[PDB]
Amino acid sequence: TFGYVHGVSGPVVTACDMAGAAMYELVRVGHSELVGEIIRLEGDMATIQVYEETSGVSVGDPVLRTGKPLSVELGPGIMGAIFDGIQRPLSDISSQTQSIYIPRGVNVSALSRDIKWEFIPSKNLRVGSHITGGDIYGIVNENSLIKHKIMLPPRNRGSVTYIAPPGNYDASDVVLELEFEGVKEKFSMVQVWPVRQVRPVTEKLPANHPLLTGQRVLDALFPCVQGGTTAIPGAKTVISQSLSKYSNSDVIIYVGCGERGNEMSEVLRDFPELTMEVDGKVESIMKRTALVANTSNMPVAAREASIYTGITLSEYFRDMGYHVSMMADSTSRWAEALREISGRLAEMPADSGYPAYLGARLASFYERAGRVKCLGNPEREGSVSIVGAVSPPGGDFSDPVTSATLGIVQVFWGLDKKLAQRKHFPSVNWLISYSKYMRALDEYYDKHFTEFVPLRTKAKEILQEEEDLAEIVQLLAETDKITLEVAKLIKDDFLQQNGYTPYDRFCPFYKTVGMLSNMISFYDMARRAVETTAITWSIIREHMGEILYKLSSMKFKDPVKDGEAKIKADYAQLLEDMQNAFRSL
Amino acid sequence: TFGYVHGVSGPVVTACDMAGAAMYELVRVGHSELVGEIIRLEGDMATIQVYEETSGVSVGDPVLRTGKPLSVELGPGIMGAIFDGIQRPLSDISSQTQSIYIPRGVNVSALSRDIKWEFIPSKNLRVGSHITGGDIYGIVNENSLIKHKIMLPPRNRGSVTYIAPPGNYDASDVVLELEFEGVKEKFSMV
Amino acid sequence: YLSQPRLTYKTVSGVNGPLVILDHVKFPRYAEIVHLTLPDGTKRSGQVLEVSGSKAVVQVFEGTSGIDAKKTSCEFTGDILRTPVSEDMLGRVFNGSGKPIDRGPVVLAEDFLDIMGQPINPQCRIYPEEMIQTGISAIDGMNSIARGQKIPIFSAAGLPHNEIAAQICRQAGLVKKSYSEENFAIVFAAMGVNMETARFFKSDFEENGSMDNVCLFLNLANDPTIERIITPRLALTTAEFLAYQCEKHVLVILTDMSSYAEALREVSAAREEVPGRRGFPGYMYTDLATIYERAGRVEGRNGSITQIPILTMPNDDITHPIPDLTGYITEGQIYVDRQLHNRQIYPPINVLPSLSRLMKSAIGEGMTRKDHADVSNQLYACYAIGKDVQAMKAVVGEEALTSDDLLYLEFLQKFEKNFITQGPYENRTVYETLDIGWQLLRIFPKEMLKRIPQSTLSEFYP
Amino acid sequence: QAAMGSQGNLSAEVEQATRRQVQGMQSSQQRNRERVLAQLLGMVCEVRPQVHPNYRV
Amino acid sequence: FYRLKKIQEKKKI
Repeated sequence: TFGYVHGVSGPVVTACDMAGAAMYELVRVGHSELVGEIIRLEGDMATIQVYEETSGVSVGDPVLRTGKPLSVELGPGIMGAIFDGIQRPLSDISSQTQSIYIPRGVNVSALSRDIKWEFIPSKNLRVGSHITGGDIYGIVNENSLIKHKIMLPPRNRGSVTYIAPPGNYDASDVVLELEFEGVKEKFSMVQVWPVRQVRPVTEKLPANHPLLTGQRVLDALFPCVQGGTTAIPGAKTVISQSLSKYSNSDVIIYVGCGERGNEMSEVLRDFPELTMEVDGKVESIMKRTALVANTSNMPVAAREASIYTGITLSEYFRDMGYHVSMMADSTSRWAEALREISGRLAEMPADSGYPAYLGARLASFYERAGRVKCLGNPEREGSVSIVGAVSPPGGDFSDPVTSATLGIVQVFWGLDKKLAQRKHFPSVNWLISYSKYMRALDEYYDKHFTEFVPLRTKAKEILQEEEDLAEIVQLLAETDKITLEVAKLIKDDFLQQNGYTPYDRFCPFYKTVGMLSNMISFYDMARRAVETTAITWSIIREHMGEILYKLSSMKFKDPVKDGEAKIKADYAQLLEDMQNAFRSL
Repeated sequence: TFGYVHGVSGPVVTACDMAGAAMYELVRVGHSELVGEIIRLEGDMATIQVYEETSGVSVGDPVLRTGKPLSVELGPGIMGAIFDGIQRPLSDISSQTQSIYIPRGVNVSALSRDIKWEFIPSKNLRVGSHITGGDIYGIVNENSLIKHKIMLPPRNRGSVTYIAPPGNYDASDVVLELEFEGVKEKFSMV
Repeated sequence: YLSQPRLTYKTVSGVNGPLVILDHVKFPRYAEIVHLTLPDGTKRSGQVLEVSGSKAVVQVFEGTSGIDAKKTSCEFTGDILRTPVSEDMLGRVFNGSGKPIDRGPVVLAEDFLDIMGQPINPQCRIYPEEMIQTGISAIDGMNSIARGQKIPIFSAAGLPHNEIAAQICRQAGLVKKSYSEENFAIVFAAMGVNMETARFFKSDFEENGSMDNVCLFLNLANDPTIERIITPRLALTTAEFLAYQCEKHVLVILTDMSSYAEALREVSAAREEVPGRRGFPGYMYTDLATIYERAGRVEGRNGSITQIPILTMPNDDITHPIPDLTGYITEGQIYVDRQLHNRQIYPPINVLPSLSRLMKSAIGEGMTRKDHADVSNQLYACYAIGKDVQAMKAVVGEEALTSDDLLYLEFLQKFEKNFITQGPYENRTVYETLDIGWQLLRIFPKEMLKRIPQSTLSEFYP
Repeated sequence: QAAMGSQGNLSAEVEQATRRQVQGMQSSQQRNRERVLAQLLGMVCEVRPQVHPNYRV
Repeated sequence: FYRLKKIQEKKKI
């Protein structure tokens, strides 16, 4: 039925004669058909939060009801496309309107109804049988790299009465008929799934395999795990490119909920040009990747819903028997949006203005990652790795967002106190930097690398010893000097990764192992006494200055042109030079 | 008189039909008589900060009105006993229920009743003697060491009209007094 | 009991947030439970929060999503939330509301109880006397836990405290003096935890053959907050039933009550009460007191209850309200230090700032052994001196030290090597810990044992 | 081999223990069915209705 | 705290 707007207050819209409306029922507003959703009920008089500016809307305008809550659209062709926070096809919209501006484009389908993909039914199916459902029933015959296999919506299982033959179809036509109950059914290649629900699964299993990244600091101190969860300061975007490039990531999802506009144009320009070369065939990484753009320009609820939309997409592709590596640009801006909307509702706030349920919502966003066993007759597994970003607030440690985040995230890394070098982006804060996956991965490490096992501990020993003695130095034995100069070298070389240069754009784990082994073996045979083993530190420095320069200049060996063998050989030669210097010391 | 409950929100309770109520006047709420204090007055409505646990309280429950503010009971038997800060005793409630837990509905007397005390009136006081407040008129052997002498409380005075004889009394009346041509008010040792 | 039929309503004035306004209710009760039936056929449950006039507002555990304004219905239990309880609940697992998590059936109601609990008469409290074996050298020798002593543990985020709790649960028990260990039991409660550290508990506690004396509760982070606030009281009540109505000694373990405080903030925000210190209601002190003071022995019974909760300190701040108040209403604390965790010592316990207020009675000759107190005090003092001597060495150099300083340094080193480190499965008996302590003590010569009475030295030192 | 033999033996033992527990349980159920059902039905047929105690005139 | 008290006071209408 129809309604009438009783009042307007910024992005809020009071209305009347809305008896029977649901809690999150979508609704169109005004003659512009602005999209919104129910928030509060007060009898027939309700309140609606809208997704676009309300300027010009008058009193008494029509209000149309719909029968669905917020939902996303699914099917072929999602990969390789770009979407808004409420799943608008930006590219197709700019194509149709042929104008730079975004009009009030209230009617456009997420996936084109004209492009036809070659559907192929599974051979094991037979028409007119009593299979009683099962998920997989067909497959898109080809895309560039990833075949978009098709499944049956959950909660809907039934016998078979007709299956379409092989052929090209536009996804607007029906290929399934699964009556099974005296009530006929029809399904195309397109599904609708509510965003805020959770797609059920058969089972969840513990982590059983690591995750590889290029960054040395993540790989050595706080390794990540496939199917894992992590948070990283937002002080970086190259990490998404690196994990897609090297790690075993099938599909990539990147979501900018509130990024700056220029950086978002930067990403849009640079991302498609990149390539993968899976097996010598140069293939664009965009083919295995989908985007959800949302700058600060868009209204509040677009930013609110971008995260949930992305998580729904990742879950859907997880069900398809793949591995997905998601990264969110930031969570602080989402929290600010929540603050703004809570203040709009005039619901009384908690500390720092944030609504009390912030922790509950952050829990809802998390606890959806992990390795799982999908729901289906064909057995398969899907992994979801979530990499959130906590942009540094003014109160880094005291931010409620950070406090709630540290109560959930399995593995966390953070920046130390803001150093004099504002460009010290690969820092480390030993106060709060930790991991929770050492137990489930040492068995894997033992079969590949074993030298690092005491070295990782010894590095921490050295760093904490320096941290203890530093304040005393500021306000003096030689061994103290050896410790602090080694720690300074470690911070100057092992940390402070560049990223924007090829020689530190990516680093294989073996390069890290070699350079760290050399850098720490420097200390392992220089701390045995004030001498080489049981002079002073100044004597050691004067004796081995060239050694220190070469230790520093390890970093420049580019993996791109220099293979692993050559860099290993150079490091080993430098180690031999260090040994020669030790013998003459 | 009595009242009825109108609303409950945690340790707050707004009750209606409390016309005539007084500030800081104790009250009893619900079938289990939980103890509360008057905080706000508005028309006949009233507000009650109940400090006991609130649960199961329904609308329209009886509200007995206690015609005093928070106070303390006195007399013999005080010494050696245990109190919980609102005069509610502990020794007698461990007995008579044999429960480790304290029931919510506890309203026993602060000082045990049905105990004799061997009251001895003052031998210098006759019927007619004009006395004043805080005036000793008897002596009690609450123990073997210290004598808990009884005295009329302040804000009371005048010509005695009757004195009880020596003997044993179970916390009953002992003195009558008809000052100011009012009533012949009676006073026990409590 | 109740004999009247249950009621159903469809009058729904509106909804605001997680609360639902109804009207035209006859004699509504305060905290009576209700059920909800969405028009699509889903089931839900909730608790009445506030009542005024004929109106009554209700919170919903599973969320208020999808509620229809005119096509929903509700039913009234007409009574306060009660729990089914029984001694056979051992070996089971639940989700806070009592719904089984494993594939077992519903618990038979051997009895019904009120979850809110009751206060305890102070006259019946009996001073704790005995001690509970824990299998950890730090908790048993250097410190102690009596039969009734409420000892929290502080631990900053990201440090291994769940492992300590799990090992304590696995290796819990009583001192074998020569009405045995069968009387001992455990009630474990974890709240607001990740799905990891939950599968870990449910698997590992099964892998070590100990479900015969464990009653476990889990509540993941994504669960309703009202489940979180409800769960610990449920655990405490089942503990009280199993310990007092049936003669048992029960060790309750609580994990991360800071999340319980977060849920308390949630419910406070729902009721629209003005926040105070650090966004916490003032009455949270009395609330935590209600969750505490369910311990100690009682006359006329041979049982006991002992609480060992765990807390997450925000940014190592002792003056934060949570740990400060907890200290105000607890009898000691055990610290966990970051540097020790970085030193790869599996038990990261830093025994220096820790302190137990009831050492003097928990041990003795009738207890584990007579020499225990002397050994503990001497160990503590000489460790303090050893840390001081390492500080001395930091500047004065090794050549400027005496033999005594070398003894202190060597003793310190061997002490963290052996006394502190246990291993994730090494169940040490108390006598074994005392033997290790004596062996370490023997390094120093006879005369330096200033804290040791001479008779004990003659008996044990040789 | 020792482990396998012991495991088989203990499996037989626990199976027999569960079986005899179930059998004794069934016997106890058989001992007391009519009394419980008679009590239940007899007290179910009772109604004894009343108004809410707090109703005022 | 004072701001919050004032907004509640006004909301009581």
